[PDB]
Amino acid sequence: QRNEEKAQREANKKIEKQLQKDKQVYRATHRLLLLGAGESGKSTIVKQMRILHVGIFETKFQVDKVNFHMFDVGDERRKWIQCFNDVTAIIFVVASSSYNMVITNRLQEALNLFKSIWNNRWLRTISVILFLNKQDLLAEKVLAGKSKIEDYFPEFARYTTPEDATPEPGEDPRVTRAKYFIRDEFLRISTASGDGRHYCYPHFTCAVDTENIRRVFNDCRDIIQRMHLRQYELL
Amino acid sequence: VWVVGMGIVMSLIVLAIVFGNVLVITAIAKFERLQTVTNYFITSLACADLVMGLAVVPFGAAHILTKTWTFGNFWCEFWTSIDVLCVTASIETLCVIAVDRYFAITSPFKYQSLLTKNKARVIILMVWIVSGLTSFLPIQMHWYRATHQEAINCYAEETCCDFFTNQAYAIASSIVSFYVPLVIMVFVYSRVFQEAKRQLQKIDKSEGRFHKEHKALKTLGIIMGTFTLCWLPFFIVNIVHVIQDNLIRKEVYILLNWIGYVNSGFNPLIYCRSPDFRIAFQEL
Amino acid sequence: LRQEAEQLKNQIRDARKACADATLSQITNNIDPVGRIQMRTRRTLRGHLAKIYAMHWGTDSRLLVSASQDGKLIIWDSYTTNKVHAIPLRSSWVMTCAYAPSGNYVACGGLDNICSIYNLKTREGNVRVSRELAGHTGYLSCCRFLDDNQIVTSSGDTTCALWDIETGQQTTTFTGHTGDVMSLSLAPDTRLFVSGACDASAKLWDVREGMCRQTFTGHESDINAICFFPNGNAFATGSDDATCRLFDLRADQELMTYSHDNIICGITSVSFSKSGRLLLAGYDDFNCNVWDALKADRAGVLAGHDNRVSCLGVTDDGMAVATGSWDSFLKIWN
Amino acid sequence: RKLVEQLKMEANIDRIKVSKAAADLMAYCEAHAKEDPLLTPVPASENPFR
Ligand SMILES: Nc1nc2c(ncn2[C@@H]2O[C@H](COP(=O)(O)OP(=O)(O)OP(=O)(O)O)[C@@H](O)[C@H]2O)c(=O)[nH]1
Ligand SMILES: CN[C@@H]1CCc2c(ccc(O)c2O)[C@H]1O
Repeated sequence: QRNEEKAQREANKKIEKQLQKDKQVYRATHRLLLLGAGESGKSTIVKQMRILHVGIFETKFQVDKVNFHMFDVGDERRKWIQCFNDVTAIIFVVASSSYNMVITNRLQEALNLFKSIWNNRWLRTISVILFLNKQDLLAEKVLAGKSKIEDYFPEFARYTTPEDATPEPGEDPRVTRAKYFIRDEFLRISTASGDGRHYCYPHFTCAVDTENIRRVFNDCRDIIQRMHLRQYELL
Repeated sequence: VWVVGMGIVMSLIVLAIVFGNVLVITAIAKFERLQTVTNYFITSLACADLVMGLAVVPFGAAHILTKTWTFGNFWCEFWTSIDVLCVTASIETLCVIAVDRYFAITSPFKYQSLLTKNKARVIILMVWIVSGLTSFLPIQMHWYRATHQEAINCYAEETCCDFFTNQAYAIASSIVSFYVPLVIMVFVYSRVFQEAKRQLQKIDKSEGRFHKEHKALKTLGIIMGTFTLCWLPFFIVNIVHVIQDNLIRKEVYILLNWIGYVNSGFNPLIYCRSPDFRIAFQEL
Repeated sequence: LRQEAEQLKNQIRDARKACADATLSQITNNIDPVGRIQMRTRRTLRGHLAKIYAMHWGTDSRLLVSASQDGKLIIWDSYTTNKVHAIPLRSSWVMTCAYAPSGNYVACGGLDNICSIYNLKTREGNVRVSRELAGHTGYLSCCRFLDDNQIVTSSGDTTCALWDIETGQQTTTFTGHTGDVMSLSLAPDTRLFVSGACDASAKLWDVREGMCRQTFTGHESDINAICFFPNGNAFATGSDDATCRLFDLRADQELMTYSHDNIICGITSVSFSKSGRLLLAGYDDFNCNVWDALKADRAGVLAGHDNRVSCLGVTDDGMAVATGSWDSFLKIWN
Repeated sequence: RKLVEQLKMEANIDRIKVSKAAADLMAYCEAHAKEDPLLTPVPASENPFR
């Protein structure tokens, strides 16, 4: 009779009240995705990020009272990538000191993967944060004269350092040329398309660098600010 | 027979104000996609302009055309109270929208936590209450009436409808209605412009080789120019003819007030240019 | 032995062509058309914080379960629109759900490569995980119940398996696909089932024998949905090249195609009617279409959603149609 | 090795004409069209969702 319906409405109110509390946490958190080729250093960045601030691999950390949630999904023909169309940013890790290794060249495989990711039907809004990992190996490779980049890449012969290229403190002129060559090689694909909806942020990363989390925080803040500015047509 | 044409033009003003605001009202409520925090402020502004066009303008047009007031003294006082209420409650919403945008852009991480539906409703209620406290109370309690003999004869006559106030009430109403929101709006939009310029400079410094703040300039300029050019000239004479009498003729006063009126009709064009709004309008 | 394999392939096409007396359209040309079918929304369920990827009706056709990627599993009640349960999930990436024929258990799965079972009808009034099934090496795509103790799951490692809930072990496994498996559907008598893969092929497995029987081809891209005819002697397939096809088990060949030149979007789900006369299929263009099984004539469009449709289901009594989308709203049409 | 033996099983199976299958499906649809609420709308007095 009507006695049963009286208790049924009580169950709805308890559940509906609980959903309100869970909405606040969900709306006040940021999700990130880790991508990259194998043997690049994805887990190495995770270990440093996890320890300092606290199937599938997930990580929770907090910076400046802001909730952050990072997950790693770790195989061509990716069908599951359509789910990650609402994340704040995509973190791309590439080993820049592996141009001479074949498994074609590993760097060329990374470029192909990045180009495939950039021009995707679902990822037409999500920005990309790019980490050029393993810098000291590349510096050591360039410092000694052997296995020149021109041998594996022919465009390196007709490349010169850009005018607005800030050198590293005390770095030799040879390593900077190769570093910025690789950086613009990745940036060309990003600037070739996009229509201003998403941008790419490059960085130079090592295994011992500790300022990575600050870079991620600043880039996320800039991404959100630019999204709001574009929405208000104030850019 | 110039007046007969002057009637024709005015009627278009009344119809345009009513027609423009009703589309904004129906689209927001009918469609659940558009129900956001800022759309509540937009709905409040649209409702205020709707009340303007429905109640205030037609009676003023009738008074201008017939050169007499047939309703009576109580109804003319009520009409003046409604006019002040709806003018005061329409300007103060623009300041709310400006502050909302400032919070959204300057501090994006705390924007989600700071403002919710409850705070938005509280702010809207507070704005409407403050606007009501300025118009109905000082008018119905008879604290604004002047002292000179012409004003006394005007109040005594039941077929005359004019507006006479002393210095204190005119200054207080002007300061509460127009001057205070202006400085806040200017500061807010200057800060937003600086933030946009900084972001554009950073983008240019990042990938300038592979690829100046005109969009932000135009977007801010449209709003500031329209609001100022609409409501600035009126709120100068309003104090000018009160501090020193016998400087401004009446026709100037009515012309400036009616010029300030049309901002109510111009607002929806400015504040409903979103692609979702265009899609909703095309659907209807 | 490469040349030997191709020799048998040519023989199959020879026998298949010999049995094609006439097309399905020619025989059913004199059937009076159904006309125009229009239905209106009766209920709208709210309370999901993110997109919706799964849905399944109950046997009583009154209670249904929905899964979302915000980490929730809400059990509704369509008659009165009241939430009855809300199970928190350990993993926020969920791609499938199911409801027991007896109504006592509910399953789940996703990118964690693990299937989970919850015991609804338990003492002390608290739902808890009853069993976790592990052994797959790819994300789960679908799962269906046979009885209270058996379940069939298909994963993204080109395999399908049959489990035992009491012991949590694989009774048997099915192999042969060269691509990711996307969906499945059991027979009315629960003795056979199909599976649509990403290599543009479908098979017909046998549960008791554990080996493939037939293979059907014809699509030009991935397969995203599958469903049996109410009779049990035919099934329909839905791919992401804007085509639907009706296959036949006994005739062993494609029968009829449901395609339109004005549609260029993919298909996410298909379902039949109570009498097997209408074929409802979702689409990526934010709405759903209703077909005709024997005529390939569109007979109505359901366009009440603000995002893509990801799931679709019809009650056992054939009284309502429930759809889900990426705007976190369910709708019941009648 | 294993692949070549698979098509051997599926090569030798019993098949029937398309016309018989089409007749069977159309007969089933015609027979069961009566008790289909979606094809023939039910009276509003017996509609649970109304
Ligand atoms: N010397 C040196 N080694 C590095 C550096 N960065 C990463 N590595 C090597 O990377 C190894 C671990 O990273 P990976 O091989 O990419 O394995 P992972 O971190 O799990 O990442 P994935 O292989 O993509 O799953 C370590 O043992 C290091 O030897 C670096 O900057 N300097
Ligand atoms: C007759 N119309 C009135 C006159 C004075 C006045 C207006 C609006 C806002 C104010 O703060 C005012 O003092 C006008 O709408």
